[PDB]
Amino acid sequence: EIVLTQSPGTLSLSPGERATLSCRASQSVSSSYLAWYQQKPGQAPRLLIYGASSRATGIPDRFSGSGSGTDFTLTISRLEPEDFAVYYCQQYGSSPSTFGQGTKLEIK
Amino acid sequence: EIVLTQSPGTLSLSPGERATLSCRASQSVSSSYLAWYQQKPGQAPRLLIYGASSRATGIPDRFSGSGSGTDFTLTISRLEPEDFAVYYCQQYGSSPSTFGQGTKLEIK
Amino acid sequence: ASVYAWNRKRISNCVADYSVLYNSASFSTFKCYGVSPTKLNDLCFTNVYADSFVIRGDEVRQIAPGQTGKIADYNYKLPDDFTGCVIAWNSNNLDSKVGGNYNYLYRLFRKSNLKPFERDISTEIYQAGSTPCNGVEGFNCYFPLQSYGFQPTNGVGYQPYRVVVLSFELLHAPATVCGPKKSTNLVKNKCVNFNFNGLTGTGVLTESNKKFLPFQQFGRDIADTTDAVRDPQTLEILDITPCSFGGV
Amino acid sequence: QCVNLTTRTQLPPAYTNSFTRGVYYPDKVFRSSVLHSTQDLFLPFFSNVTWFHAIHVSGTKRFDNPVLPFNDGVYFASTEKSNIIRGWIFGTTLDSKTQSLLIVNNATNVVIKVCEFQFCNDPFLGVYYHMESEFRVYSSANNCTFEYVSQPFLMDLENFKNLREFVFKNIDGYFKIYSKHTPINLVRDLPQGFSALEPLVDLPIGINITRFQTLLALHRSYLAAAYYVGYLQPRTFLLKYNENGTITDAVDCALDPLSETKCTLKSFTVEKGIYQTSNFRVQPTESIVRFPNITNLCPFGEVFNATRFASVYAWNRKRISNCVADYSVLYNSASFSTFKCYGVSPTKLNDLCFTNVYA
Amino acid sequence: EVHLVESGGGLVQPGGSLRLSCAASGFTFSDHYMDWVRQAPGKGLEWVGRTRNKANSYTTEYAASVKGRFTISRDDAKNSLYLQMNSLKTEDTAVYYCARVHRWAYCINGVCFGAYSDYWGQGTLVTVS
Amino acid sequence: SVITPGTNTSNQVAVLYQDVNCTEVPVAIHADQLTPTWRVYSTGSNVFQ
Ligand SMILES: *[C@@H]1O[C@H](CO)[C@@H](O[C@@H]2O[C@H](CO)[C@@H](O[C@@H]3O[C@H](CO)[C@@H](O)[C@H](O)[C@@H]3O)[C@H](O)[C@H]2NC(C)=O)[C@H](O)[C@H]1NC(C)=O
Ligand SMILES: *[C@@H]1O[C@H](CO)[C@@H](O[C@@H]2O[C@H](CO)[C@@H](O)[C@H](O)[C@H]2NC(C)=O)[C@H](O)[C@H]1NC(C)=O
Ligand SMILES: *[C@@H]1O[C@H](CO)[C@@H](O[C@@H]2O[C@H](CO)[C@@H](O)[C@H](O)[C@H]2NC(C)=O)[C@H](O)[C@H]1NC(C)=O
Ligand SMILES: *[C@@H]1O[C@H](CO)[C@@H](O)[C@H](O)[C@H]1NC(C)=O
Ligand SMILES: *[C@@H]1O[C@H](CO)[C@@H](O)[C@H](O)[C@H]1NC(C)=O
Ligand SMILES: *[C@@H]1O[C@H](CO)[C@@H](O)[C@H](O)[C@H]1NC(C)=O
Ligand SMILES: *[C@@H]1O[C@H](CO)[C@@H](O)[C@H](O)[C@H]1NC(C)=O
Ligand SMILES: *[C@@H]1O[C@H](CO)[C@@H](O)[C@H](O)[C@H]1NC(C)=O
Ligand SMILES: *[C@@H]1O[C@H](CO)[C@@H](O)[C@H](O)[C@H]1NC(C)=O
Ligand SMILES: *[C@@H]1O[C@H](CO)[C@@H](O)[C@H](O)[C@H]1NC(C)=O
Repeated sequence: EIVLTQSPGTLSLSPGERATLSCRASQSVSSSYLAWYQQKPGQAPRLLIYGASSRATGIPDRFSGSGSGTDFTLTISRLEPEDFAVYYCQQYGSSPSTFGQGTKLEIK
Repeated sequence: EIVLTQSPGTLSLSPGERATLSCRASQSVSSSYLAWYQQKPGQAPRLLIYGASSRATGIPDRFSGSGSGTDFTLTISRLEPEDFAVYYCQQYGSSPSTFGQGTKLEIK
Repeated sequence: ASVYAWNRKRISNCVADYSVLYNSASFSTFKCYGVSPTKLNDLCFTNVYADSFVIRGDEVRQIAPGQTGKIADYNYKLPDDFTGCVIAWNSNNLDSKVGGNYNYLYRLFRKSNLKPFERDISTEIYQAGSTPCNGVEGFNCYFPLQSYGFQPTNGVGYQPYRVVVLSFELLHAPATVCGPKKSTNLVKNKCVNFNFNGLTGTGVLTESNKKFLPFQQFGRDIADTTDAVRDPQTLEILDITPCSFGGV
Repeated sequence: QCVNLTTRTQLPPAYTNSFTRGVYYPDKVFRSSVLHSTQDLFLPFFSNVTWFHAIHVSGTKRFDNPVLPFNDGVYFASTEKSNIIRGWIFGTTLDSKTQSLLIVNNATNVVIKVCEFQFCNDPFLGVYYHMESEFRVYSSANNCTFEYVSQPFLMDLENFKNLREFVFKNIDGYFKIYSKHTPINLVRDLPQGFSALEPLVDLPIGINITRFQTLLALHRSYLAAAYYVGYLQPRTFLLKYNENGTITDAVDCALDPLSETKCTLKSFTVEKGIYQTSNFRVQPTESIVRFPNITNLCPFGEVFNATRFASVYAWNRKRISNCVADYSVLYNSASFSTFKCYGVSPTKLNDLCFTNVYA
Repeated sequence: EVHLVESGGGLVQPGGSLRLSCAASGFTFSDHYMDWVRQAPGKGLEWVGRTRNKANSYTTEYAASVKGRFTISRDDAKNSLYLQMNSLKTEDTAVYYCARVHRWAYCINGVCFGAYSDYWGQGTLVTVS
Repeated sequence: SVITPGTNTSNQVAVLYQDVNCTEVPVAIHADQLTPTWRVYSTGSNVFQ
């Protein structure tokens, strides 16, 4: 099974500046099949990035993810007060799909 | 003369969901030269789609039209309360230009 | 169908008119081998097969005789003595849906190259390393098929390119399918420009007493000129002699 | 549904002589009163072909039908009187891993299927008289990509046997079958004579064929004939077309010096005197390759993934030596939009060795 | 647009049985593949099961920890998605999301190409004690 | 080189291998790779140098 490790687990930044998010895999996933999700506490997660570099529909250029192999990086810029959520990585290239433990992002 | 028949006549939907709009021509218009317009009650119509697939300037990706031959379809995504208008289709490839009877759209 | 399992379709008993094809689409690549595109009308074809698949924009060059590549080695190979035309055009509109379309595959790994006109639909695991994985994916072993993942926002090199490859043989068998040229009357025992099933020449034809096998339409006594032809409309056999002869 | 048969531990088959058989039409073009020299895959004249009984009693009659190789063409000859041979299977492993080709001839038509059959160890097409045929050749058929039906290749025989000859070729993804139907009388082995094999069908199967077997229909409490098999080889044949357009005489240029002289003179009758003959007697069968003791791979990946190349006005030249120029690993790294070679072919780029290489 | 509305939640004793349903509207519910993903309270998301369409004849795959104890099914006529709750332990308490896989994913043999989740439902908090 | 009478007369022929030695005829013509019909003319009782 592919084990996804997200680091660091706790993020608390003010609006406006730069924060980075990382998901590390135990083994090399097939063809960069990684996803990116955000979960505001009262509602289910929504798709952000598919294929670890492509944006979903309705998603603006602000939501940026990157990486290949075993190291991947999700980068959020220009944070807005509505951005508070927990962020997850899901692998789907190799069955079964597995989620990470998540990173909690708080807006000051 | 090219006769444009729009169906259905009246649309009454809430914000958020999907509504479809159809303009049907009596004969095959030349090279898909169909236009799409919105006339809010007290202000003049503005261009939305030219060539039945291309977006006008200032028009977002929300306004989505498609079709070829005699069957054409305009699809709205994420209706917002300000989207209340009557929609019109116009043929301009073959003279004379002719408008349809219009479709009534109201936001709940 | 995907390029690893290309679909082969037999076309026969119709009129191969490509004049209707300009309005349908414009072909980015249309290059013929062993036949000229300008002379594609005044010929008749014995057996026609259509090979169809979907590839990318940076991959159309590999569909050619005497060409290398991962598709040329592992997916689809053309023979060196290939007589046919390769038709290709951009299809970013229909095939590439929003969010990506992953219904088209290509064989990334295989043990060796392919002989021409050979497909491989086996999905067994490629043993890249020395250790045998024996039915599981991991290190030193991979699934041979990989997904293209066409997205409308990709560049031209990654845009979908629908390819139809026509394979046909010239003037060795009865011709079921050919082009738009209208047949005319037959003038026997006269020097006239003739066109029998795509065979063009200048000469005078007489009636012949030869007998043709059902799989034979063109005959040669001395293999440098066609002595006799079977007329496509009337099944009589007419032997063609040179127009000017007698040696004055 | 398949059930095993207790094998006879592969009793060694005898060999028989093929007195100039297996000549087929190389082209579909009418030729009359001409001597045409063709170089195709022909059965060698006076060659050794191994022969198996369709039913052999050795002990309780227990027959044999071993899986035989398909080495650049197989000449299949049969001398039967009760339609005991119904068809053949073709494939590499004859399992569900790889695609396989199936031919079954029942009383009405031909069944040609290219599927992923799971053939059992002992195929059969059992038939009880009532005649009703039960299929026992494939357990399951999946991923079927071809289908073809026509008039039966083998005709019904329900006294004297009728000689049936079949030549199978798999070139350029096309399966070519040549056949000729000639009755036989009081000859156990292959008769001496000439029979030109007319073309039958050209199947665009597009698969890989390495092994083949013979499908024997049997009515017996499993719970007379014999078939002749031979392998084609690359040979040069001098074919003589008659005035009616049929091949009535042929010469193998590798058989004897008289045939070598006939092939060099392009005539079936030679005159008295001396003649110098060009080579037609020897053909290579094995191939050897000798490359230097080089183990490490080239840094093509290291060059190609470089974060910064030099500008075009000052281009970087790098000497590559003492490694292995394998570009097969470069497929996964990137797709080259332009890749054309000058003075060398890309297909022949593998089987060459380079003196000095600069990038 | 797309609406996955769920039902059947509640409080149940361990070792009991229970039935879930997800109703769907506004999209071709027959075409898409589908997933179950669960979220334990205060813990991360966990995938449960995946189901297929008519092209694979409702082929079902499960996680290692839920094999043999759960049964997923679907009927596209009334657009109802089902999961069957059996042999419950205390680790089964979570909120259950039935999410929508992208339509254009393809599955060949075992490997799956592009099968990502696209839309999610609100879910119900099932409690076992 | 093949010395022969006419085909109308007979079909039995004889061969001369130019500028070789009779002990080196099988080595020169590679009689192991040839057909057994060609091995009759490789060596035998009728050897003339
Ligand atoms: C092409 O051939 C492959 C096999 O190489 C076919 O895959 C197989 O599909 C069948 C039918 O779905 C599977 O059988 C099923 O097995 C499961 C248990 O594993 C059983 O619960 C079902 O009732 C059914 O019997 C078979 O396992 C599967 N083999 C695999 C996974 O490789 C494939 O369907 C063929 N494709 C076509 C076009 O028919
Ligand atoms: C056709 O099938 C044969 C049998 O599978 C293939 O030959 C094998 O090729 C592999 C890879 O080179 C070797 O490791 C095996 O030893 C070969 N076996 C035999 C019997 O030679 C052959 O490569 C296939 N042909 C094509 C065009 O793929
Ligand atoms: C011989 O085999 C062929 C193919 O298996 C049979 O042809 C089919 O038979 C079925 C009945 O079992 C019909 O439903 C199909 O329409 C037939 N297809 C064609 C193309 O004819 C044929 O019936 C078999 N003959 C005998 C005597 O068993
Ligand atoms: C071909 O069609 C023409 C026009 O109908 C007819 O006169 C001629 O007899 C036909 N030839 C055949 C049927 O061989
Ligand atoms: C038939 O042979 C196969 C292959 O060895 C074997 O697995 C099977 O058990 C045998 N069945 C019987 C009934 O002998
Ligand atoms: C066939 O085999 C026999 C026995 O080995 C041999 O004498 C004969 O020359 C062979 N014929 C060939 C190879 O044509
Ligand atoms: C050729 O055909 C004629 C028909 O008149 C026949 O008499 C003759 O025997 C045939 N010759 C051969 C060699 O078949
Ligand atoms: C490039 O590939 C080489 C292997 O050929 C590897 O050692 C190196 O780390 C790679 N560099 C980058 C930037 O990927
Ligand atoms: C040899 O030639 C004569 C005429 O010159 C002819 O009668 C005879 O049949 C010929 N024999 C052979 C075997 O060709
Ligand atoms: C051929 O070999 C024999 C072997 O002793 C030798 O005596 C003779 O001189 C050789 N002939 C030539 C021409 O070398």
